[PDB]
Amino acid sequence: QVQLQQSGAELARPGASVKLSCKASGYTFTSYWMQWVKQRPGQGLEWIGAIYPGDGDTRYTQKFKGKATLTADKSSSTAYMQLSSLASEDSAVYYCARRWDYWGQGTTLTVSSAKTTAPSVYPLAPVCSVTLGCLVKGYFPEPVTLTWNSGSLSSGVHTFPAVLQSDLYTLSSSVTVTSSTWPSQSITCNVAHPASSTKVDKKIEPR
Amino acid sequence: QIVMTQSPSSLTVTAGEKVTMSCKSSQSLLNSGNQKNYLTWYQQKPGQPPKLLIYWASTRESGVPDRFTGSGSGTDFTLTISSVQAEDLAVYYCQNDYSYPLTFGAGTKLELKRADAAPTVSIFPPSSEQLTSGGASVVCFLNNFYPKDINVKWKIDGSERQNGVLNSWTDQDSKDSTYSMSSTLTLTKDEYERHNSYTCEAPIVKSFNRN
Ligand SMILES: [Cl-]
Ligand SMILES: [Cl-]
Ligand SMILES: [Cl-]
Ligand SMILES: [Cl-]
Ligand SMILES: [Cl-]
Ligand SMILES: [Cl-]
Repeated sequence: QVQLQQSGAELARPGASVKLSCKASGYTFTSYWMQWVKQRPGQGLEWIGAIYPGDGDTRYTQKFKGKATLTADKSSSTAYMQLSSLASEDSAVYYCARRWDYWGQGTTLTVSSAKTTAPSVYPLAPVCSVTLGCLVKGYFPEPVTLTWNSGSLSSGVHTFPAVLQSDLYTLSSSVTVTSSTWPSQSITCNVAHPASSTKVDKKIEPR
Repeated sequence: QIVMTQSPSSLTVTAGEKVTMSCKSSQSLLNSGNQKNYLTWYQQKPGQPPKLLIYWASTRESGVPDRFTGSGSGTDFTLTISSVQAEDLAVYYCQNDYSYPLTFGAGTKLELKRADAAPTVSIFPPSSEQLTSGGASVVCFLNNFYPKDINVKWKIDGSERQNGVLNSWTDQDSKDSTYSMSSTLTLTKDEYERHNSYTCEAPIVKSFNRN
């Protein structure tokens, strides 16, 4: 299995610099070009550049000259992209890819002067099939990762996109199971927030 | 540099129908040495990284369903989905793979049309923990409906309420092509406890009373 492991989500201040990593495995690192691609929210894919670790050759598109610097470490099979002089326009998801076939999961970069805020997670039980809810509010920045139990109820899960009110993000998620599932079996809302390194489990319990 | 132009920008079709989208380049992508067109098709479903569909203009990647077919040569290329399924909801990008910089097209957004569907509404009073913290959010879910333009209305004690309401739609569903939205009424703990009845409606109505 060819795999490309990209570094985790990043929060950086304007003017600062970040070094995104992409560790490769499952193939010969020095025999293929590693591609880097940018994607702003709701926008298309934008090619940044490429590196050939075998000999250190690099290619860039005009818009990303200076902004992006591509390097590679053969001993660790890791491709790096340094994004310098960061501005709000650099806030995006960045992918690494070997040619066209294999893609990393992407790294979300947020460029902001605002501080990290851990979310408050609330369980939402029904009023006094069944639908349960989980409220995640007052966090910064995106993203958060919400999952129900071990991701087995994902067939009936709707996790809604975060809304931004007063510089903080608020998210909610619904899970719909048959009435024989809950509260007979336990259902837990699992929320993770990398930027604040917070992981909280809230069990949906009857009111 | 090579400019990739995709058309249409977006289209909506019903499941089972055939779809053709275009990708044009400002220069030929045909490699003279091996007579292969270095054009690549990607599929990007909502919330996921781009997935390879077709490379060398017409060569399908392993795992990719046979209903996806790429064709064309030189400067004109087409992607065909012979029988669109609900899971085909995505944006489709073509990429110049012939010479650096490897430019992308602006993509073609594929959306799905389906029969009208009523939402399943559920309303949730503020949790005990949020109330203890001093806040009070009333959350309403409207799931699995179509089309997207649904009208959610709030009522407090029989009177219409609009202030403090934030709506949020999901992307179209990959399995049934329906939409879902959350509507959250946000007010302070004191503002919440000055009232009794809370109604969320689309008519499909869900409501509770603090007794
Ligand atoms: Cl920083
Ligand atoms: Cl080597
Ligand atoms: Cl098929
Ligand atoms: Cl591009
Ligand atoms: Cl239908
Ligand atoms: Cl309800």
